Amino acid sequence: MQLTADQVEKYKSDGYVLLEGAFSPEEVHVMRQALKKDQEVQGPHRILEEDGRTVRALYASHTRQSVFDQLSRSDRLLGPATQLLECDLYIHQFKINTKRAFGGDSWAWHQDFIVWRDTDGLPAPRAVNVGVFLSDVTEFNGPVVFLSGSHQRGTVERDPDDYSMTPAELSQMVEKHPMVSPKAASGSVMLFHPEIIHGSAPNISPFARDLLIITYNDVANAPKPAGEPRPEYVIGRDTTPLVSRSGPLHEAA
Amino acid sequence: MQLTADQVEKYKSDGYVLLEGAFSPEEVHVMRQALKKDQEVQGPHRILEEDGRTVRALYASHTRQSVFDQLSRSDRLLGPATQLLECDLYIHQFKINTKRAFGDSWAWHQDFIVWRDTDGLPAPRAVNVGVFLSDVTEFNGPVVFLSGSHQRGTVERMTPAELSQMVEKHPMVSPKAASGSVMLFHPEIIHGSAPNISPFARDLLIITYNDVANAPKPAGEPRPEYVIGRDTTPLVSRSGPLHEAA
Repeated sequence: MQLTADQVEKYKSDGYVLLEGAFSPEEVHVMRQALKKDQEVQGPHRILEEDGRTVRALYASHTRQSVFDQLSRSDRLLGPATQLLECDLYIHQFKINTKRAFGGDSWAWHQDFIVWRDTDGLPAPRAVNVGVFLSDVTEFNGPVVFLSGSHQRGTVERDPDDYSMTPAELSQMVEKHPMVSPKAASGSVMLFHPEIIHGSAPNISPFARDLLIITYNDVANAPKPAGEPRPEYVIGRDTTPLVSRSGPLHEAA
Repeated sequence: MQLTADQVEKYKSDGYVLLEGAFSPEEVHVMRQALKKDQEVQGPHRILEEDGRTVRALYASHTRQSVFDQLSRSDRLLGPATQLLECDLYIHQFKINTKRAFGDSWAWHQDFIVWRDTDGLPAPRAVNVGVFLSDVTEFNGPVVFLSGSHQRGTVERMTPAELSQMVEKHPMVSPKAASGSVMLFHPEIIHGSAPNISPFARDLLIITYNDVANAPKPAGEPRPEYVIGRDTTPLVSRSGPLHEAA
């Protein structure tokens, strides 16, 4: 499973690329049932919404649900990831982000790499983020907004909650890096660069939007933290190369 | 300037219709210069943001800036409006709403019930005409309609649960188009405004045209004339481009 030449060049130039229809509706169903089951596990890997009534983020479902292990090693994701990075890979981070219905606007613009570098000791942006749409993503249910091409800016040379950017910063960025929101049916995949600027739009719809993000990292690019590292469910520690898996996802207890 | 057969049907079934490029870039420019001039006029018709820094809304700019008079009577707006209502028309309300950059809102509402029960508007024999003074994109806070929700009419004198039920039958749709575009929408349609997550303000002009025979009959103290029109004299339609005019 490979990106076309144009898809590679789109990833390189714009910082993201959308692969619609990567996983079938049957596969989406299997993953959604596994997500519902995993949301019942109580732990600090599960971030509840402010009102505590729903799950906002879930870390490391692939360690608890076999379907998500299957996904994480699927040819359809690791093929494109290996194509881009040309090395053995392991899972730096696995998370499922839920944007609740009627969720309101939050200032969430950020860049992944600078946090991983300065908080977690990630040396270099030799990684790729891979999103899997567990919901249809539309203009109304809180799509990810990229600043197109903004990964070309690199990252400044130089606790996690201290990082942020100002409206004035965002304004300057949009000048050369316009807002773009990939929209597609559940089962679609998008790959995006660790140094791209992104945020999610508010979900004004009555339905939650579930977005799975796997970050694959070069086994030679393992974090070298200076202090106590964050939990393994946030930042992977096992750099054993992933074994790729061929075939459909299937229900697995 | 007539709506096509499909555009009439669209308006009836879905409650809104978009006419892209109705006014040209040069006409948008003249309108935008008039907007900036009117935004400096102090008065109760000018609604500023809570920080007093910028203007959030302007009422009745057509009474102060000649190009907005020209706009308000353009045959490109009155042709469609007269075609839909088949009567003489006057201006019920003229408003410019500016959605500041980086500004949720939860603005789901229907105009007619407000005008009926606040102002004594008898019937929904009016049409709302939006004119895009800025581009309208998915990011700068477009109006979001619940398609077809005007078919519900209006109860005799909303919540998330109600909105969730509504969207099943009346899906969200947001007209998006370049500045100068026009959209007409039904007084009974449910609409809101998505948040503006962009760095630029979005300026949307709404003219409500009303049947001269449907003038408000308020039982209470009428709202001021710059909010709710009182002069029911039929509008004279104006042909031709907009032009700068002191």
